[PDB]
Amino acid sequence: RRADQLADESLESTRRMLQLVEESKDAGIRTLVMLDEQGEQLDRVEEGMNHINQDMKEAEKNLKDLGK
Amino acid sequence: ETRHSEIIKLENSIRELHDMFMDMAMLVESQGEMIDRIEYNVEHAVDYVERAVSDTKKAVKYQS
Amino acid sequence: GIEGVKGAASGVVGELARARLALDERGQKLSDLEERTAAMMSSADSFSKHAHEMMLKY
Amino acid sequence: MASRENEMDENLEQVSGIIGNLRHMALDMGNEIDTQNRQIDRIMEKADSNKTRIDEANQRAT
Repeated sequence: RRADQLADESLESTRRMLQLVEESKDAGIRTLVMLDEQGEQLDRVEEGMNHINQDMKEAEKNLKDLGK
Repeated sequence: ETRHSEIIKLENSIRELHDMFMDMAMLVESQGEMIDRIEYNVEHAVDYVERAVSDTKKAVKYQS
Repeated sequence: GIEGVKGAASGVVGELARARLALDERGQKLSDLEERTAAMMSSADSFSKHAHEMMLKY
Repeated sequence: MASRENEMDENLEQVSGIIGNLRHMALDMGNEIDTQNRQIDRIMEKADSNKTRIDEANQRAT
């Protein structure tokens, strides 16, 4: 009676829970995919920094060969 | 009324968890836009420095 | 159970909160890095212009 | 025994299982963010060093 109204509210709560954790699962997977892609971008950015440093050694040598 | 009240306590915790996952996804996406712009700046910086090395090398050639 | 599941949920909330705090730091570091790379880029742009002008004199 | 009590229980078992997966994801997220934060620190130091080095060569060239 009241017990049926409450058992129904409990059931519906468990359905909402299931939806919430399924959405959380989809968000978590997409987040991890983004972090992985962003990680490869940072690897490229660091590679770039290292390349600039090495190029600058060559530039410096060239300026010295120019008497500068 | 007891199982009902405890089930509700559980739903509240799961909603907190869900909302944190949703927030984590949004923040990672936004930060990714900033990384796109850092990467763009770095690619253009690399190119400018490569051009500079090449041009100083040519100036040495043209002396030498 | 209900208590066991509630405990597991709480557990995850705590672990994820630690990751959230780290993600906040990453955002602050990224904003700083954007400024630093924009400045590095500007310098590289100017150096390239000057090296180019230099090359064209000989 | 009953379809209502049965769906409730099955829903809670599915939820329990997925939470275990969510826990595993939170671990990997924390590990990846921590490693990237350390990498960003290195990148930042390299950015400034590069800028200094460029600026100093640029003065020989101006």
